[PDB]
Parts: sequence; structure tokens; C-alpha cells
Amino acid sequence: ITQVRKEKKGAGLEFATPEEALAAHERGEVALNAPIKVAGRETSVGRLKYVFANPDEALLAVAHGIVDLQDVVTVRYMGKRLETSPGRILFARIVAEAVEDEKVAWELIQLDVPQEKNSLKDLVYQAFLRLGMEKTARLLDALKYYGFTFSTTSGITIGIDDAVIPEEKKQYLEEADRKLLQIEQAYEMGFLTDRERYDQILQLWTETTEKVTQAVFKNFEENYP
Amino acid sequence: RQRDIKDEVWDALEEVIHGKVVLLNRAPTLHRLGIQAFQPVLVEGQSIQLHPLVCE
Amino acid sequence: KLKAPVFTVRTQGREYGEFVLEPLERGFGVTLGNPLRRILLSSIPGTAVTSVYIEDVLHEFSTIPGVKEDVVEIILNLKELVVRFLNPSLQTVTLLLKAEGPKEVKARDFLPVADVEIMNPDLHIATLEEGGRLNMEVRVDRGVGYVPAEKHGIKDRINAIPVDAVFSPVRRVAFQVEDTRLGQRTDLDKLTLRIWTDGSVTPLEALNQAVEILREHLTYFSNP
Amino acid sequence: SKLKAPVFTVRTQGREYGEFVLEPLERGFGVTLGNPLRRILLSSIPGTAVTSVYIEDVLHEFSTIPGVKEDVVEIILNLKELVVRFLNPSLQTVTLLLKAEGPKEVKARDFLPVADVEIMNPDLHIATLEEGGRLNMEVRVDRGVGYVPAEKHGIKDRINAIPVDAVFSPVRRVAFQVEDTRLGQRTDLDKLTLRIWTDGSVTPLEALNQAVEILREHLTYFSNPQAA
Amino acid sequence: EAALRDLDEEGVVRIGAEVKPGDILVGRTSFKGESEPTPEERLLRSIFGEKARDVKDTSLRVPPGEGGIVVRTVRLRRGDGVELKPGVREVVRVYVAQKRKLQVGDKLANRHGNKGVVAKILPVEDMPHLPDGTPVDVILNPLGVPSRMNLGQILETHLGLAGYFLGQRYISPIFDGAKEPEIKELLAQAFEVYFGKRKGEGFGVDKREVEVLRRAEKLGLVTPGKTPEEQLKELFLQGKVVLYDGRTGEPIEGPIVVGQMFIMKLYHMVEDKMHARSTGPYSLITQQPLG
Amino acid sequence: AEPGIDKLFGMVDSKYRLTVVVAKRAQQLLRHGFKNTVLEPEERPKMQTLEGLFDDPNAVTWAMKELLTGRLVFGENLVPEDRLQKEMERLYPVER
Amino acid sequence: ERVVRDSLAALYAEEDGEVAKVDGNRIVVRYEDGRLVEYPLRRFYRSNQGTALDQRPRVVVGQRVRKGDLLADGPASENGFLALGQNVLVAIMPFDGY
Ligand SMILES: [Mg+2]
Ligand SMILES: [Mg+2]
Ligand SMILES: [Mg+2]
Repeated sequence: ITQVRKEKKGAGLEFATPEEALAAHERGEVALNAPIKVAGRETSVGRLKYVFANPDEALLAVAHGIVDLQDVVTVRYMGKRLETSPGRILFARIVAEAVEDEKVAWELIQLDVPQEKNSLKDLVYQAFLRLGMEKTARLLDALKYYGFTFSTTSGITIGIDDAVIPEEKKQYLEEADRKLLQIEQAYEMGFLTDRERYDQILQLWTETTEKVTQAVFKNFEENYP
Repeated sequence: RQRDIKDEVWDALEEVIHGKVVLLNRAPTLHRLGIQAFQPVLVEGQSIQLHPLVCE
Repeated sequence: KLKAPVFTVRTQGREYGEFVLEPLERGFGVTLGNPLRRILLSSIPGTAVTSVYIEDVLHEFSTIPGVKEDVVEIILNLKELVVRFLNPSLQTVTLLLKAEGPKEVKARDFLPVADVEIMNPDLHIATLEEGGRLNMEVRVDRGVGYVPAEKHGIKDRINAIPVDAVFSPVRRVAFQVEDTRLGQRTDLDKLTLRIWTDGSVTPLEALNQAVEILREHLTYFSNP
Repeated sequence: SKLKAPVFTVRTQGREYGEFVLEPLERGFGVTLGNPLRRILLSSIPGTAVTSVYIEDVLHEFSTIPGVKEDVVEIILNLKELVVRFLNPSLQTVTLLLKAEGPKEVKARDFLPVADVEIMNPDLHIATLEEGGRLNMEVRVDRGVGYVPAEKHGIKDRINAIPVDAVFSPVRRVAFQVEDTRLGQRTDLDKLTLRIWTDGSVTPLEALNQAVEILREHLTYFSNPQAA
Repeated sequence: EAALRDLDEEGVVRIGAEVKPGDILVGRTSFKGESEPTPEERLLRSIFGEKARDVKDTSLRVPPGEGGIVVRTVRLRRGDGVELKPGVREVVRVYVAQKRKLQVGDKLANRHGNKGVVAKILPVEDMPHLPDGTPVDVILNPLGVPSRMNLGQILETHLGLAGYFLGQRYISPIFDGAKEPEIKELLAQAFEVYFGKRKGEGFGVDKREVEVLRRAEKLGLVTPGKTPEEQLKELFLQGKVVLYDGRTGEPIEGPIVVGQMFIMKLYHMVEDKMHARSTGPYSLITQQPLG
Repeated sequence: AEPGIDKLFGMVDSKYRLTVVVAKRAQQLLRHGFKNTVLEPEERPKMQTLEGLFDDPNAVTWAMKELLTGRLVFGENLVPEDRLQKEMERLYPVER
Repeated sequence: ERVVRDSLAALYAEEDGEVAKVDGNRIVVRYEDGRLVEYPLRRFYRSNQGTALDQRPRVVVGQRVRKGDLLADGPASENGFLALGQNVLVAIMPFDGY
């Protein structure tokens, strides 16, 4: 619920007046969350189109299908005009009600990141320091309840097509097969001892392996986040 | 005898455990948190129910 | 077979209620709580600001000379206006606000209307400076649920700004089902329902209305 | 602008299958109405079930019978599939009698007929009897709700009777379908179709009706508030 | 008489009786060790005027947590082609059968090393289910796969989905088996069976299916511009389906891998392992509780 | 968490001292059938049976809730042990 | 099938023949030689581990059997195939912490 959508249809278009942006979105030319610049603002359609007075309004909109929890939007929360998703507002509220202290709760969370293992561990620690173990125990039970609830309906699953083999893999193997031949030649003509040829083949494959790890993850990060 | 066991005995048991804790232990007990105190909630079934956040 | 359950209410004024139904046969906690929640968030009749006109304002993303807020902020404050119709006949008003000079405009400053009550008169709308002027007309409609401004797109004149219509008097619903036991019936449900409203309808009223809507829909399985 | 009573349509195939359409409904009410009814249909509709079995010369479930191919565990599994309709609403229980012998494949058809009692699946295979095989059974069928394991109810009409797990529900399956529809100038309205499969003991429409009734009665429970 | 109800003339429980913890399987009496009664016992006897008997109850009883149906007795008594070790006059053995239903705390596993204890048994109306109303049987967590790296169980499930709708089984020999393309062909056929059935029965695509296709399009799983049916088919060929939450009627927000899997119940049953003690026997030398 | 545990830990120089105070107080309440309680009737901890609400039987729960009122005194060498026992028997006779 | 066969988890026809008698308890087969061979079936026997060893007939009276055809399924055998569990319908998804 705390990751945000990053979309490509809009692809960094320039607009003068926000209504031009909303119309381009109406025509199906700019994705709701694609980064654009309206009069050099570096904003997106969702932040202009959806402007909620308070968390209750934004979550009511989510309940009615207007926006999803990961859509970036504008919300007014504690006298601030925030550009954030309704899911991050919901997370802030989970902390706030668990610990019954909206001001401290606001100081405690990092609002502009997806919550993961380290940010949640830091939240538990700061809560322990600032609010004591009784309130931290209730925070922990709230995080458990809402994490379990949201993971059920999220759509997380595993099929064989989720282990996405990136294209670069084949190139990095062809490249490798090339350099191997190179090394083989240098051994044929006594330039490399056996130990040196062995060490060089191993270095080649250590580096190729790291390269394909980077390519797997870059493919996920750019195309299947 | 199990077929002699009434119903108001389960209610009596519930008054017996009120506010009391039991110790749960998982071996090997590598540090002190291999033992922790819990308020038992009585359940049907034969398994102990353990809270997710203490598993680590 | 199970004894009729007891219904327990706990209220804090007009804004918040918790409701408890136990014991229920296994599963009936979510069987009742999910429909009632869906209904409480979509079909409880209320009112909302649907349109705003401000003198010398072209579009929504404008700024107002001599007023501290931008138009966006005044519209946000208008979405928080709680207006209650006293006459079931009435379906839509237009509320008017003129003021100027250094002053903080509240919701009280709207010119009153026949059978129109304003539950939150201390609600801030704007602050005006020396030589600041505020001339606005706001359209207030009856309705249900939540309708984005573009959806209804209503306009009395060319520079009227359509407002996201927060009809729902219910601000939030939460429910929880807990296992409970009646003797040695072991998997019974205890439903706890929590309702937040703006105050025009109470939590308890909102709930009675939701159960009535549901019962009524159940009568439609009658005559093929 | 407030939508009013929709049209209710009924399509039935035999006593087994039914489709129940309601349209148009306000947006989101397809789910608000379909899913509570699916939950009630699958969990709370009264029906009938074999609850106990006496077989002559059999002391317990873990047995064989000379001249019968099936062991008794398999015979009880076969009887768990018997569908029995009570035509008299007052009737709570029936003992079906079966007496078979010789070479034959005993089906559910072979029970002795009983006033106001109908076997809905008379081709249900019960047991293969061989030359010299004999089978003499009394099976007790009860009315009930939900799933009651043999361990829970312990029903024995006589000393050597075997209690049987009772799944009383007559509902075999429930789906519902929410489709897009429109009325005049309104859009995103719901068309709700409940699809109900039963065993014939009680028809789809009867099930839908007592499900509606169960829900209505539960809505009654919000009537007499109390202070916490 | 209630304690002896199911004991035969000779004191052995009868075939077919249901025995529960505490019930007698074999009645037995032993002569008492020579004891002068404590003065409190002498007085209590005088008050009730009852001669203390000469034998005591030493019967075989069903231990805690056990029981079932008695299905056999064997009775070897001396003086009968029967001779026992010196001094024993008779041995009795009683065989007791139980039918064990799956319960919370029992261990399930598949052939790829996925193993787990049953933590929750849900009523059918709470189970995730297909649009046609079919609930699933078991819910396995995806967090068990990435660090375990046992993807055979995923392919098995994909092919199970095909087999489910085609009414067929497969032999996929190790290192010589079904490949992804052949599994995709079979999933296309199975899709035609699963979806053309609907298209014939007079139904179109559900509003909830459209919401899940919208999410699927954003996840990169389906081609934008194709019809509902073509996108559902793309998902199905990835082995995924729209799934409804039985508690709400609302769809899971992404398509879910669903299929047939072969799962075993292992011989680690909580019925055999649960055990508690308040007091009990102590050791001879150490005077510590026995194990 | 135990209600008020952070304040209870705030009251002592060593966490183990709180456990000694709590346990000795619990024993004192059990010995005198709770007649020596510093709680007011509306402050008494309760337990919901089937019949209705009754006194919580757990003397450690009582002792912690009493500690939280400031009405107990704890420390070393407050009073000789036999004088304390005899005065508590005088003020609150033990059941026979 | 080979695992069921090599572990004696099933009875198979000794030669070609015809089934004369079929019981929960026993199968009588008439072989080509004319001889009448009787096969007692082990029923609800206790294994070393307390699991149940019982054989269930999988033929019928009059059926023609060739050498090596299945006469009876033992434990964890379904028509002569190793049957160590169930085929269940599975969803791969988190579910509320359970
Ligand atoms: Mg807008
Ligand atoms: Mg902060
Ligand atoms: Mg429950």
C-alpha cells in the first residue's frame, strides 16, 4: 500500500495550463501518474486532478474506485498540502491511531518512501524511545493486522512467468563465449599457464554473473516494478 | 474420565487462568528470548498458537 | 437454535458510534458487516457543495488578490461544509457570501436560507486582507456517495467551478469480527462496527438507514 | 434520481439448477446483495443427511462382509452421497430399509419405499453383491443444518450402529455474476445473476428464499439497542 | 455398572465398543501388599463399617488422548499349543482403530519440499473462489518460493490447472518432461473449456473481472487493446485467474496462480504429540519427573 | 503489555525491585483476603463470568494497579518484619 | 506403477485367466491351466507404524485378466499407481496471516 505508481504514457510532456494536462489525459495521451511539467512544475495529472480536503475524503474516493491506493494525488493533512498517495496517508493513520498521538506519529514515520524492513524497524525503535513499550506493543499489533489484511487482497502470487528472463542475458553470454575463445587462444600459444587461464575464466564468469544480476534487477525496476 | 467432564468446568478453568501467564519455550534455547511469558487464550484444537512477531 | 443476540450501542455525541452484535452463528459477522459497510459508504442520503462561483476568478488553479488562500484552498474548505436540510422537500440551495476588508470568513457569514442548517458554523473558509474582497455563490445539492466534479460537471455560468461532491454523511466505517463462545459453542462471531459521520446524520441513524436499505432490497426477490 | 424496484427474473432447470436475475441495481449493489446470499446459501440452508447405519452381522466400520466387494468404509462413503427428500415438513427422521442378496449391484433404488419420502438419486451405487452375498441395512436419515461429524453427534439407534458424518446442506454450488447495465441516462448500474446448484432435495428457488429470509431475520437483530 | 458397561463376561472389552480416555480395555485385579492401615483409615472404616477388600483395581485403561473402536482381542492363557514366560498366567492384547480426519496442527507437504502445518480450517464460504463459484481447497503462501528456489511446484500447479479442465493426467519424466510451450498449448485448450462454457451459458465478462484486467494491464501481464476474453486468456496461459474473496465478493486485486497440486499428509500428527502433566511418576534415584 | 508498565518501571531504581514490591504486595492481599486493599470500590479490577462481573481473583493484577495509585509505600527497613505482620493481623484478621 | 509393483503394494494376475469370485476378503481366479487359485486379501492389518495395511479388490466377477494385470490395490495404491496423497485445488496467495 505504500509503493507508488510510475507510468510511462505521459513520458515527460510540457504543458502551460493544468487544464491542457487534464484534457490530454482525457484523450488518453498522458497517464495519470506519468511525470510531466505544467509550467515547469514537474507534477503529474493525478496531483492536479485529485485534490482532497482530508484523509477521509481521499479514502472515501478509494472506496468508490476513483483512485487506487498507489495513485499519486494531493491531500490536505495536518495543515499541509501533501503530494502523496492515499496508501501512504492510510499508513500514517494506522501509526497515528495505534499510538493515539497524531503529532508524534507524524514525526515518527518517513512518509515519502515505500515502507520496508528497515523503515519499519526504525519506526518501531523511535516509537519505543518516544512513547514507551505499551504503545509500541499496540503499534506492532496494528502493523501486523493491516499488513496481513492488505497482503491478502494485494494480488501477490508466483507463476513461472514471474521469473522474468531479461534480454541482456543472451548478449552477456555471447560476449562471454567470445572472451573465452580469446583466453583459449592465449593458452594455445603458451602466453598463459594453466593456472592463469583457470583464474581468468573464473574472473570472466564471476563478472558475467554480477552483470546478469544487475540486468535482472534493472529489468524489474524499469519495466515490472 | 473424559466422558465425565462437564461444561461448567471449562468456565471454571477460564476463571482459573485469569491474568495468569504461561512460559513458552522453543529449543534450542540460544538466548533469553527462547522463553517468553504469554497470557493463554483457551482454544479447541491440540496445537499451541504462537504470535507472528515473536517467531524471529 | 442460537439465542437472539444482544445489540449494544456506545455513542460519543453525534459524531462517533461503536455497535456490537454477539453472539452470531459462525461466519455471520462478515456476512452482515460487509454489506452494511458497503451501504453506509454509498447510499446514506446527505448534502454536498457541487459548484462554486467567485467574482474575478477564471479557473480552479487561480490565486485571489487580497485573499490569503488560493482558490484550491477555499474549495477544500467548502468540501468540509456540513449542511443539513430541514425540509425533505428541498433538494438544492445556493448559498451566498459577500465580505471584504481585513476579516476571517467563517461558515456563519453565509446568508441564511429557509430550512437550511449549518452544523459547523466556526469552519474557516478564508482570510481577507486590507482591500480584500470575497464574492462567492456556492451550490449545495442532496445526494449519496461520492461524485468527482468532472462526473457531474455542473455549471450555472461559465466561470462556475465544479466541486467533487462529498455527499456521504458517513466519513468512515470499520468493522471487526472476533471469535466468541456460548457455553461450548466455540466458533461464534462477535461483530463490532465503528461509524464516523459529519454530524448531520448520527452514527446510529446512519446504521438504521443502512439496515433499512438492505431489508428493502431483500424484498425484491418476490414477484417474477 | 433515486432508483426504485428492479425486475426479478427466474430461470429454472429441473429441481437442480436455477438462475435469478435482478436488474437494474444501483452501482455496487450486485456485490452487496450477491455475496451475503452466497455465504448464507453455502452455510445455512437446512437439508437431509444419512446420520447412522446398522448392517446385520457388522460390529463396526472397519469391516468386510462375505460376498460383498466393498468394505464398510466404502459403503458408508457411498451412503454419504444419498439424497433424500422429505415431502412432509414435519418429518425429522426416516429409517430406510435395504434387503438385497444374490448377484446384483445394489443401487439406492433398492431401499424400501416410505410414505412422503423420495430418493433423488436412485442410480447411486451402494454395493456390489456376489453369488452368496447378502446385505441387510437400516440407514437413518435426519434433517439438519451444516456439517456435523459422526464424532460430534454420536447417533446410534442400536448397539452396533455406525454413526455417519452428516453434511446436511442441499446446496452444491453458488456463483453470482455482476454485469454492466443502464437505465435511461444512468450508467454503471449492476445486473445481478445468482446461479444456484442444489441436489434436488430442495430447489434452487426454495434455497434462495430461505436465504433471503435468514438474512432478513438477522437484520431484525439491530432493532432493540442497549447502552454499553 | 457404567464403568463396566462394555466389558465382556471375562473382563475384556467387546469388539465394536467405542473407548475414550479413562475407559477400561481389560479388567484386572491384584492382591494388595501387606499394609497396616493408617489410624485414619482404621477410623474411617469403623465409621462406614466396610471391610477393605483384598485385591485392588490394576486394569488396563485407555491412556490420555487415545481411543477409538475396538476391532480385535487376542487372549493367550496358560494351560491352553500356548506357553508363556515363567509366571505369567495370561496375556491379553486389544486392537483399537481410529479414523483420523485432517486437523489443525497436522503436517502437509508436496514432492518439491514445500511443507507446512495446517494452521486454519476455513468454512467453504470463506475460501477464495473462481467466477464459476468453485472454491479452492488449500492456500499456499508465495513467500515460500523465492528463497527456496523450488519452481517445479509452480510448473506442477500450471499443468494441474490444465488437467483440471481437460480431465487428464500427465507423465512428465525427470529432465525429459513437459516444457513451458507444451504446458501453454494445454492451458489454451483448458481455457477454451473453462471460458467457452460461460460464453455459451449466456454470460459475459463480470465487472470485477474488468477491474482485475485493469490492474493486470498496469502490471504488464496483458496486452492493452485486446478484448476482455483475449486478456483473460493471456492470464490463463500464465496460469493465473481472477479470484473472488468469499468474505466480500470483491476480487483479489491481481490475478492469482491456481491449479491442481499433489499434496501428502505426513506421519507427524498433533494427535500423537500433544502432551501435558501436572504431577506424575518420579524417577527412583533422582526423584525427578520421568520422561 | 501490562497496563501502565512504563510508569511502574519509572517508579523504581531497578526493574527487579518493582517485581519484589509487586509480589510481596500480592502475597499480602491473598493473606488478608483483599481486605487491606487501597483501591476504592470503583477502582477494583473485575472479571466477567457468565453470571456477571466479579472481583478479579488475581492478586498480582491488584498489586500492580495499587502500585500505580501512589498509595503504597516501598523501601528497605520501613518496619520490623514481626511488627508489620502483627499489625496487619490486627487491622485485617485472617480467615480461620 | 513400478514402485507399487516392486514393493508388493498390490496383487497381480499370475497368468491369463478369468475372475470367478470377488470379495472384500478374497479373489478367486480361474487360470488358463484350469486351476482355481484363491488370493486372500489382507484387511485392516496393523503396520509397524500403526498405519493400515489393507488390500481392496479392483476386478469383478467374469472379468478377463492377462498376466500381470491388477487384481487388488494395497495401501497408497490407486489402480496400481503410487497414491501417496490427494490432488487438491490450490491458490498461491497470502491469506490474513494464517
Ligand atoms: Mg479536481
Ligand atoms: Mg516525519
Ligand atoms: Mg468465528
